[PDB]
Amino acid sequence: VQLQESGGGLVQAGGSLRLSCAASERTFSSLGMGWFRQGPGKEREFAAAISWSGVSTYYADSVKGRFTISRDNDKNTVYLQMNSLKPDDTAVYYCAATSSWNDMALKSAGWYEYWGQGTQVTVSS
Amino acid sequence: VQLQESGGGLVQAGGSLRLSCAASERTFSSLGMGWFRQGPGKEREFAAAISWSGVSTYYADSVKGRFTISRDNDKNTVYLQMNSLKPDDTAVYYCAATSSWNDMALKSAGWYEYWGQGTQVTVSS
Amino acid sequence: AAEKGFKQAFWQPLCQVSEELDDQPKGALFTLQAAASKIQKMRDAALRASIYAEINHGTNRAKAAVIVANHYAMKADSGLEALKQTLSSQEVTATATASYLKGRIDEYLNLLLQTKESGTSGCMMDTSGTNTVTKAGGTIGGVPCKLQLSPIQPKRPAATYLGKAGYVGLTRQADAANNFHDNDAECRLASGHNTNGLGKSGQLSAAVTMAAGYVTVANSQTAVTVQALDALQEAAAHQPWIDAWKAKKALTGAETAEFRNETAGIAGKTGVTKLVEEALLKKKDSEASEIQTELKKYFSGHENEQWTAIEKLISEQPVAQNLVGDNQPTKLGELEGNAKLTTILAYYRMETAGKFEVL
Amino acid sequence: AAEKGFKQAFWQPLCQVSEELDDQPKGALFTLQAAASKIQKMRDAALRASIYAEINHGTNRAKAAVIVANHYAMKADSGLEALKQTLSSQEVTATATASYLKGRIDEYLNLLLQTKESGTSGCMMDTSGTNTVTKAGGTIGGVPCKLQLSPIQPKRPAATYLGKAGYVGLTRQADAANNFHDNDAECRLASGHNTNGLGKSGQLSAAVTMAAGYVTVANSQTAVTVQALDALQEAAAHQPWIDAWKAKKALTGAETAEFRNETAGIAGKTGVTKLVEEALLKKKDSEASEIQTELKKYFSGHENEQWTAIEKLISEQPVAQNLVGDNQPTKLGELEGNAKLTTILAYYRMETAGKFEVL
Ligand SMILES: *[C@@H]1O[C@H](CO)[C@@H](O[C@@H]2O[C@H](CO)[C@@H](O[C@@H]3O[C@H](CO)[C@@H](O)[C@H](O)[C@@H]3O)[C@H](O)[C@H]2NC(C)=O)[C@H](O)[C@H]1NC(C)=O
Ligand SMILES: *[C@@H]1O[C@H](CO)[C@@H](O[C@@H]2O[C@H](CO)[C@@H](O[C@@H]3O[C@H](CO)[C@@H](O)[C@H](O)[C@@H]3O)[C@H](O)[C@H]2NC(C)=O)[C@H](O)[C@H]1NC(C)=O
Repeated sequence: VQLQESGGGLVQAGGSLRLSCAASERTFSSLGMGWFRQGPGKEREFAAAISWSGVSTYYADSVKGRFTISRDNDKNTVYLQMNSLKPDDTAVYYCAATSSWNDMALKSAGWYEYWGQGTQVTVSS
Repeated sequence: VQLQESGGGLVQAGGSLRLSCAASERTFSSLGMGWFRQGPGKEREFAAAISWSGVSTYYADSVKGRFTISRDNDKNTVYLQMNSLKPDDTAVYYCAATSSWNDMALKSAGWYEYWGQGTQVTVSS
Repeated sequence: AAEKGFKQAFWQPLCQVSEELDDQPKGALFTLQAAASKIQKMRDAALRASIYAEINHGTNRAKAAVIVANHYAMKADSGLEALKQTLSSQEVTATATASYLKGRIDEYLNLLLQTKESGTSGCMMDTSGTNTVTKAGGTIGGVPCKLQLSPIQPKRPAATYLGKAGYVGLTRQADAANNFHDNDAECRLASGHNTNGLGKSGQLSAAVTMAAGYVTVANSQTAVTVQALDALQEAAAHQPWIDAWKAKKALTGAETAEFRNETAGIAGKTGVTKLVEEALLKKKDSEASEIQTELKKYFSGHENEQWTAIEKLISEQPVAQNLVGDNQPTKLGELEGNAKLTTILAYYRMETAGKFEVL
Repeated sequence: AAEKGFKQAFWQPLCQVSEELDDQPKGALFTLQAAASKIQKMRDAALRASIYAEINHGTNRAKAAVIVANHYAMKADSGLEALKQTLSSQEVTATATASYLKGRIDEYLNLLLQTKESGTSGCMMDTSGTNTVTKAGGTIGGVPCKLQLSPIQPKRPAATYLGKAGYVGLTRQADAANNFHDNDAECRLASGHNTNGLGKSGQLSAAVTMAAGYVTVANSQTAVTVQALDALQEAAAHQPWIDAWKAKKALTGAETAEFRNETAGIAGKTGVTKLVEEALLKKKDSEASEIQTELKKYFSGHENEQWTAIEKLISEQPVAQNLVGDNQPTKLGELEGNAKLTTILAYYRMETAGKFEVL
């Protein structure tokens, strides 16, 4: 199982980006998926997650109502639609996958076995 | 998991009997089910079996075309319809359940963990 | 009198120590086999629970069985680590120090036993100093005293003559000239002086110690002196006596916590809280309130009684006859032996694999 | 000459045996810890494979991992049984017999060392019989000879002076009067006669043996005789010498099959054929043709190379960080320790339980 994110880069404040994370195998459809972000100088933190079945989604309070996570098992891909970006959203964004089907696993990085390499998102004002 | 057979007894040659075996728990629907018979003085032998899913059925050659095995997961019950009985069918008939979902497990007693106590079928000429 | 052969009050307590040291290797074999045997019992229980969980996938009881299997596997792991890191050295060291001291004592006693001029005159005398003693059966003057390393079969050793305090029969002797030495028996090993002792043309140049420093034989015409060893302190010219006492006192046996079953509440049993926290609560810290609530779902309670109840369920579970032999027991509780239970678990883990493909 | 102190040719070979016997307890600790350590390595590998199978449920690779886990678990079980049933007794017995014989020898050597009249006259002489020898450092007359049970730390023992054939330096001595005995040194331990030896008013009533029967000291004015022990036979008045030789020759170490990895074909590895037969073929007997066909489905082959390939897959599998520590490695191959890996397996077995409910 390997995760590769894409769709990062530079964006102006108030703009939008869609991050993609494709897993290398159909195993994807048995994995809960999450997005974590590590700001410059800060520790890495939860952003969004979606249950293995796609039935439930979870969001950090700082991104609720701006970000949308979704999944497409047919393409082994999880997405993060990020609207209304602000400079404080600048960070390396990591895709991650957990073998747990317990939704409580989704909100903490420590329950995810699989990690992408992370992609830079930089929002300028 | 406990199995109790019923429906045995005496029958005249050429008559018919339906044996029933009810399992004590809904676990039944994850079990392959079989019927084994032990004639007087003889060793116990395979009669019929049905896969855990009900998709396949298997019969000893001596009973093919006379016996019919079927299952009803809603009642946790496996049935053996026995037509055209002959004195040589006289035996103690055992119900049995296997946790294996491999159909090759069904034809040999040694792969079945669970056993009923056995019911006497006696066919007189 | 000084420079005479030794009456039984002198050598009998050495015989008693030598006979008890002979059992230290027996207790070492006993403890090493018991440790391994208890580890095997812990592992059998883990394997039985694991098989129960593989067969009964889904149910609350299967999850209880997973917690039970983890507990016993940890006990088995920790006992093997204790055997490697603590018991092996303890038991080798007690075997070595006791057997070494026993050889030191036995060579000296065997020398006294043989150094005699007649039936009435020699280095090893009876209680009254009437006759020299002889070794027959495994006894000398009625005293068990084989002077040999007997065959090693497992047995707990006595602590009658060597115990927590020291060598209880090797007390201070205030009148060796009358209580240890005979009045007439000739014994050149009783003295370092040349007239009646080991010296040839003059006295030995120094006092001589024998039996790993227990007895001191002066080069003058004075009685021997002995170490008082009944109230020992970690320290000598009698070091092998200290070494064997310290090694034996340090033994714990296969009775420390790793080898003992836990019978208190479930949340406190080895491995339970941690497994519940991470596998069920998805938390890293918990108060026992949350743990007990989680245990109620799977054990219908949180005390040892609910634990025993799940163990009884595991023991009654049958396995497929073809996995054990043409007629052997098929209930888990009637099967024992690690490798046997291991192959059974593998069969059911393989079946679990197949069900996952289908599902 | 008869009845004189012993030159170094006599006692040096005893020093050499005593120093080598001192290492037998070291090798016992070495072998017991190595057995436990190798069992732990087998169990770590089984646990790693088991975790891989629990995480990757379904896949052909998971089924290969189940076969791999069964193999190593059986190795771990069989090594623990060998430690209980064979190695424990072997190593206790070698420790006991060697340490006992070493005490027998050491007490005798220490007696010779102390029994002297002057710097030039005594029982323990140098090579030329010029001076008596003294113990300093751990040497006597230049010869390593501590006369003590040194601290026990693991180490393989030499077999230079005690080996498969016997005590290679304890050969027949045809001229003890000139090669063992000095010409002038006085030593009452060299003879049982009263003029120059242990007898007081007459000769001892019998010959005396010393150092567990190695040397025979006659009660006449003749030179000592020694046992030839370089070509030993399972049998004595020198039994402790036979016992230590037999116990050491019987040692196998933690090197028998249970503790060694198997590198030939897959169908012949421990546990494989049986597991394939019952779990995959649902047969009790099989020809290797059917087994190999089944192995191809899961290993993509049937040789050791395909086995190593699956092991490498297992080693690379990551686990959840919260299961090991705030920053520790998370790939299975970088984790070691039975109990740690056990708790990880439990977490994933619990997750497997939960998936089965949902499915
Ligand atoms: C720690 O406690 C556990 C749980 O009681 C022990 O495991 C249990 O051991 C017994 C005895 O070995 C097994 O049951 C009895 O065994 C025999 C033969 O196997 C049988 O003939 C009887 O019918 C009987 O049931 C019992 O199944 C087993 N329990 C489980 C759940 O595995 C364990 O041995 C103890 N550990 C130590 C070191 O004592
Ligand atoms: C028998 O063979 C197996 C398979 O090779 C051995 O298991 C393997 O042991 C090694 C070394 O302990 C593990 O890998 C290496 O380990 C270290 C630390 O754990 C790490 O820093 C390296 O990255 C490295 O990969 C290896 O994972 C493990 N293999 C498996 C599949 O578990 C086993 O120890 C051998 N048994 C004995 C008694 O030697």
